[PDB]
Formats: sequence, structure tokens, C-alpha cells
Amino acid sequence: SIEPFLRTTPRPLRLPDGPLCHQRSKFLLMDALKLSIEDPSHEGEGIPLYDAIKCMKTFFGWKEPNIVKPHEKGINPNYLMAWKQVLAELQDIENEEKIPRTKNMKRTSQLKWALGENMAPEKSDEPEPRSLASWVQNEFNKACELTDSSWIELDEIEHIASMRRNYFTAEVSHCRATEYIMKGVYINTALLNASCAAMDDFQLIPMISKCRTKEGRRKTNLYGFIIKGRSHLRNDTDVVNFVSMEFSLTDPRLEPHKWEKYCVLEIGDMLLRTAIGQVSRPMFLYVRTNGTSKIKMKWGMEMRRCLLQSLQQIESMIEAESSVKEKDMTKEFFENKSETWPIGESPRGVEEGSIGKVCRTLLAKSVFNSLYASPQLEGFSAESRKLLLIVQALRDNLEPGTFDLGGLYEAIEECLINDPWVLLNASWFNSFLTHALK
Amino acid sequence: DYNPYLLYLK
Repeated sequence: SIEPFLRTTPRPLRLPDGPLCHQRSKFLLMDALKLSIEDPSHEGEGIPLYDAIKCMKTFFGWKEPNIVKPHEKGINPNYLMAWKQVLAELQDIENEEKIPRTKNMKRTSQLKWALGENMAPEKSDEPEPRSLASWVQNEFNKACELTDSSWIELDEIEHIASMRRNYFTAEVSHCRATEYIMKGVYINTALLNASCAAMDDFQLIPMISKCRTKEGRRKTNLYGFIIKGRSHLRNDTDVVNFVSMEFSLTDPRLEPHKWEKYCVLEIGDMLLRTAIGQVSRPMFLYVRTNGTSKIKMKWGMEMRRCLLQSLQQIESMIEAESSVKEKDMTKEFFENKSETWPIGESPRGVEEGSIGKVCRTLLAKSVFNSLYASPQLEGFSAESRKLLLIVQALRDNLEPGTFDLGGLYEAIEECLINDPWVLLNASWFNSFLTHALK
Repeated sequence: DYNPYLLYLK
């Protein structure tokens, strides 16, 4: 071997300095708030706008809306007028005997500003470097956590595979990341179908999900509304602009950097339980202009793929330790809950976790790869894998070739600009690296 | 804090 002082120790990835990064998801994640109704037995899927109105009637604290956090780069009265127009159009729907399957809105000056002007019938890019904000890790943690509700539905009614899918499903059915899959499937289905069927119209689209309570009873959830803009989507890259209007209890003043793209309205008073007792807290509406494409909407409609792809990664882990002990450990892993995995960290060091925590962490990572999909992620993922293989080989005292390590770091650090998800993944790599070559 | 890259330590 070469003298120890000549051996190359991989340095940390360098993250760029700059203003804290902002939320760029297509919908709210940890900050969402659901207005919900309990579905009739044998219901099925209702008329979305009928479910939307029923969900809104379960809230008793509606009040005159006001701007409480301006969008710095927006015309804030247009956001306030847009919300008042959604309420006026829902009232017009309520006043008709028959609730329609879709609703075309009046193309007012406020919506034209937010979405764009009429056009004749046919014959991410943000460049500045941003620093990693604490909210990204916090979002990821919330995605890994369990909800009171089940998000995966049973089907119509080989020992290993069946037992594995069932063990995995039991661990992730209540997982917040599973809520994000079903929320994403529903809204991308509604937006793509509307984009194809009503190319010129501004359609009012409820943001809906369904789940089952602890009591096995069916719930319909309303997160808010999207207004679709003009949608002549010829190629799969063509952008449809939309306005998102999303319920929340989050005070936007806590993390102003997170909410740079949004106008926040105060729309209601919510009665909340606290240790001391009952308190009135504001219900907010998070409003922004955003955009998506046929290909992104198709990916969103496919988000149940995250469940198969994360099950695959768990299967491989049970396969490796089933070889060594020459006895398939499936039952023992999910049953014993005695075997642990390094899955978390604190200032105190690495935190070991149950197989359940591993199932939910890998699902959350797959789902965040989909919600925050980007070219920078594809580059970071390919190049970072090459570095991880060198670190594993060094950790095992194998002396891998380091002569081109310089060119590998350049290719990875090229991907670290301003994407909140890629910057978190880079930070995660750094933490692993400090523990790997201790 | 959950960090899936830590799985590579085991």
C-alpha cells in the first residue's frame, strides 16, 4: 500500500451560500388542512364540486377574507378577488338543482392576470443559488410519520411475496407519504382530464382525497381548489398555468423564506384544542400561481409506483440477510422488531430504527423524488451513487482508485444550486460521510 | 431527523 499520508480521504460536498430556499411543491405538504365529510356506505366517487361544498359546510367559522401576507412579486388584490370569485361561483353552483361534473369560471381581469389572456385557436428555471432551509428536513420527517387514517384500499376478494407485500402495506398504509401519493394521483388526474377536455376554459377543480378512519369508515377530504389556465397541451412539455388556493393553520410569518411565492389570506376562525383548553386560531388560504405539463401530470397519476419501488428496496434488504442466515427472516423482521437499522440522526449521533421506520423512510424518499422531481436530482443521483461506492470500499479497507475523485466531485457539486430536495440529499450524504469514515 | 443514506452504514 502507499504511505497512509498519501491516501485520499473524500471531503464533504460543498453546498452553495445564498438566501434560504422557498417551497416549490405543486401543493402543500405538512402545512395542508383538510375539511372532511364521512362518506355514505357503498358511496363510490361523488361529484367533486358537490363533495367540495359538503366539506366546506363542516367548517363553522368562515369570515370576510383579508390579505395577511402579501406576495412580494404579485398584484395581491387579484388573489383576494380570485378567492371571492371562487366563493361566488360555488354559491351559483349551490343555487342550481343539478351539480355539474365540471365548472368553467368567468374569465375576470384577476384570473386573466394570474393565468393569461385569450389566444386564437391553433390552425425550476430560477437561476440564483439558495441555501438549505430547515423546512426541507422537517417536511421529510412529517412524510415519514403515521396519520390516524388509512390511505391504501384493499383489492377484490407465493407465501414469501404475499407476506412481504402485506407486512410492507401494514407499515405504510397510514404513512403521511401515502397521503401525498393519493392526493397527487387525484389532483393530477383532474388537472390532466380538464387540460385535455376544456383547453380554453378556466375550470374550478376541487383538491380531494379519500381515506378510512381508525373505525374503517370512509372519509372525503377537501384541501382547497385549483383554477386551471389555458391548456393547449400539444407536446408533453407544454406548460398549463394554474392558481392553487389551499387551506392551512400554518402562520406564514414563522418561515417567510418558505412562502416567497405565495399570497396568504385569512379566511376563517378555527376552534382548536390546546393543553390549556379551547382557543380561536386563524384558518389561512395559501394562494400561488404555478405550472405543470402533460409529462409531470402523467407522473403524478402514476405516484402509486412509489409503493412498488420502495417495496422493491425492502425486498432486496430481506433477500441479503436471508442469504447469510440461510433462513428467510421476513416474519422475524416485521414480527420480532428486535433487528434495527441506522435510519435517523441527532446531535447525539446515529439513531437505530424498526423495519417499519425503514419502510416509511424509503417510501417518503421515493415520494419526495416524485413531488420534487428535477434534472438536478437525476444528475445528483447518478453521480452521488459513484461516490457512495468509493466510500463503502474505503470503509471496508479495500483501497479503491481515487485519482479521478476530483472530476466526480465537480459533476456532483454542479447539481447543487437552489433545489430544496437536492440540497437536502447533499446534506444527508455529508452526514453519512462523517459517520462512514469516522 | 430521518436520513435514508444512513442505511448504507449497516
